[PDB]
Amino acid sequence: GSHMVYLRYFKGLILSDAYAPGLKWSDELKAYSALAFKYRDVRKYFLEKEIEVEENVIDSLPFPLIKDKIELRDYQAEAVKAWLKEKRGIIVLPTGAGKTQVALKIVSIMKVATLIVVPTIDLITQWKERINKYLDFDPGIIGGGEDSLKGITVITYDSAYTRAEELGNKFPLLIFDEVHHLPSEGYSIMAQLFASPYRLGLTATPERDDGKHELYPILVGPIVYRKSVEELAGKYIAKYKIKKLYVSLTNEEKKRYDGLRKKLKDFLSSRGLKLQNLDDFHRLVKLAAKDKEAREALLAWHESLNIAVNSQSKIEKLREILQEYKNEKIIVFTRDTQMAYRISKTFLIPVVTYKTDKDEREEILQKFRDGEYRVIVASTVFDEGVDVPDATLAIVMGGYGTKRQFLQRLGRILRKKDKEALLIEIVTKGTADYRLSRRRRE
Amino acid sequence: MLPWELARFSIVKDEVLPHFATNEDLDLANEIISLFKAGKKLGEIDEEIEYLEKIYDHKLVRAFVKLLTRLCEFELDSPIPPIQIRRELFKYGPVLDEKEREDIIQKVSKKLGADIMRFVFSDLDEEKKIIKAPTISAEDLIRWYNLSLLQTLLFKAYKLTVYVSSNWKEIIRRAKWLGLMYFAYDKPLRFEFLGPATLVKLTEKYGRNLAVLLQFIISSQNWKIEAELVLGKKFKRVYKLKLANFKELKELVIDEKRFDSSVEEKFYKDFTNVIKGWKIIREPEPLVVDNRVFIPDFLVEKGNLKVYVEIVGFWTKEYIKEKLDKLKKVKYPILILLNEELGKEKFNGMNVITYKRKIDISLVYKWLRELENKYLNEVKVDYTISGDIISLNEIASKLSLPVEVIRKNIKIFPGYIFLKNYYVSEKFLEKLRNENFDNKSLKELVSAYGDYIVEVLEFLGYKLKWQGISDAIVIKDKK
Ligand SMILES: [Cl-]
Ligand SMILES: [Cl-]
Ligand SMILES: [Cl-]
Repeated sequence: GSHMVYLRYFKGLILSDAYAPGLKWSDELKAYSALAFKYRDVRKYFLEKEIEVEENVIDSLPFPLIKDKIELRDYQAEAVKAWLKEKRGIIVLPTGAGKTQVALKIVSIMKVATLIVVPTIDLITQWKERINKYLDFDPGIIGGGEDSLKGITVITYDSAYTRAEELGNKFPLLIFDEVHHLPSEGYSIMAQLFASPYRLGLTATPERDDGKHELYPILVGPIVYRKSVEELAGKYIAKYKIKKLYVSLTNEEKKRYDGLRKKLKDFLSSRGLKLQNLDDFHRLVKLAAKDKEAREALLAWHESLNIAVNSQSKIEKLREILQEYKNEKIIVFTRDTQMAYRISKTFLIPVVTYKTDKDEREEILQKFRDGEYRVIVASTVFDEGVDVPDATLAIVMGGYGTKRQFLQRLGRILRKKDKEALLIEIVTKGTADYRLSRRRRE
Repeated sequence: MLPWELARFSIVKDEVLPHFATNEDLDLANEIISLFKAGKKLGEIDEEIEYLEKIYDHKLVRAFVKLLTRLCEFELDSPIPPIQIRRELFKYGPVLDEKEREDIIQKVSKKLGADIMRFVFSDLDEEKKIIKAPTISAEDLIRWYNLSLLQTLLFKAYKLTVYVSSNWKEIIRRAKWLGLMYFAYDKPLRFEFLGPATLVKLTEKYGRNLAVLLQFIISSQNWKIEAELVLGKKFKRVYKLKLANFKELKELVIDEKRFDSSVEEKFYKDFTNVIKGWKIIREPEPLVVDNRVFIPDFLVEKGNLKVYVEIVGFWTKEYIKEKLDKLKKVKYPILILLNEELGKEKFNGMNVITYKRKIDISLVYKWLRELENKYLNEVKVDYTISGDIISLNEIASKLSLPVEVIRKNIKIFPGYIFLKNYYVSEKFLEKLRNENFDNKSLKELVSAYGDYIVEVLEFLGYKLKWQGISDAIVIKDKK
């Protein structure tokens, strides 16, 4: 009768007949209301005052059948039990320490529908795989071109914010991988729009130069367990080994390589030879507009570096390393795409380009993960291909240079695994080594 | 088919000035043409032309490459689907030495029965190979660019006006063949074809059609066209693309000149046999109302009644609506036949008969016979040669019909003028003016001539008394 107060969810907000700490009446909404995230504390309020409610807030998705294939370490098990006392807050570990396992173990404990929100696409791939291995369940995906909504779902921060009202009341547990992005002015609202009571945050860099990480208690909760890299410094792979091998040009290459290089040395010096300065490089470009021999000059310079970057020795060096490391799956990275076909045609191993059918790419990737293929080539130049599968070793051949952003992603994508990673990078000792090795860039 | 991302042009005031290629771009055109020689991968053509991507405009370089590629002939597809070649071939994982490699190639080459290596990537455009080099001149490459670029800007056109004087007949029915949407006008004798901006779903096929009709216009002695391009996202604004009798335009597409339609010729035929009550003219003379030509397909005639018919090619809600409202000043009924396409439920009209694949003469009649069943108001043809004058009651008397049915159906005869309640031959009346009676009264003199007062009233008549017989103050006068 008149001893029942309404408490309902509506498009990212919480609605109620009666006041509660945090609510504010709205003539527009015709109820006391605030953003959805205040659901948890208002429910406990009404319950503490012994007030009977007709609660309609969480319309959960069904928590699926899983098998917990996770056996945590000591500090990992301390991490789960630290979160469990309040079921809210930020766990803090360095890369590789198993932030994912900590979360997916909590998933197995809570046994409630869970949404896991990640900043980038490379991270959707990692999370999808680890939920299959560690929980024996293929999670739904909202992002990366994929739209499936399941009892466990991986989603980007952007799709989360785009769909917040749609999904605000559907997952009781809410995981924020890479949580330091959350206090940003936009995702602040995204966090508040979910009604989820149980919310987990994961980060290696909890602190924020903006100082905006002070929003953690109102968005996810406080830090509940932290260990610095020095604080434990064990039982996990602490880095990825870099090896930068250099191989000399072919006998036939070196010949044409220098001849064209000497044709430039004579002409470029004939009229205004200034090098390594960008302004001088366009000087040659502007000259080559009208001069027939000046364009040929720039042609030979490209032809020289081409003979370097695509040196058939770099391929020959790959046969050595692939022969000499056959313990586990190897992934070859090449900026160039036509040069990737050479590696495929020579060694009879599958190739993946940016213009590869998603159907094909699925075969070549799922059989790789399964372990039908041992060694695979890829060319992520134009359509930036996220480092989809984890492995033990990866060879990068980009001679003219690797984006340290790209280079570091390969580290973190390898870093999270429990076994030490080895990263080879084959630079030719010609024009590439002479011009790239001048600046260290560490 | 040339990408927008490769369209290069400039804007001054309200005109879009296209950056056409000139003979300053011949050294460029040559060096690219030189690279398409037989036995070369076009995937490695992309590596070669990098240095030219810096020295000149990258939009002009790539646009040439796409055009030359389109005219090359390549090794045709593999007898085995390249996906299955790779699925079967790559099964042996990493193979290092060439002799084991030589073994495995032989092994699957026998298992599938074809040269694996030559076809393994045949489906990937990077690993193509030119068998027949292109035969385009460096100079005809430049004209063919300037037409590909021209057709590219037009593909984003609000409308397209084609100013024509002599070629009036041909380009129209070719457009009618192509199935375009347009309005014709008579002040400069223009045709304002709707640009592919109007369509949405099949625009790529519509724009290809309009692209076809353009080509026929450029191959002429003199021509003038103006297109309206709508540009701007936050601040939209219409610009003009004016071009008249331009030189650098050579086409390398062969339209095959099919010169007939499957629905159109099937329309003129299917009606001749299954509807014989009507006698249809093939191509009615172009009607012109409010300085605008409204070319109908054909006119059909059930005796006196004559209606115009037009079967349209492409449809859209706003187009038919705007047309029938524009043809609402046609003073004659119309029927419009539309191809079944994206637009749905467009046949819910008085003139809308939406065909599917060919002309169905059956469905035309159900409306053609409905328009005469609806005209079931008895109008009986009659002739009158005046003895002295023809009376409406007399015309009723002779016919043994009641006066009313004649009164409703009154007809106009070239012989006579119709003063109310009578007729009068125009020769009899023209002489009766020379009689020239100034004024009279009492209606006694009317009996001598014996006709109605209506005749007297038309020329110079006035009366201030409603009663006629034994009626005071009856008088007519000039003043
Ligand atoms: Cl109130
Ligand atoms: Cl502060
Ligand atoms: Cl520099």
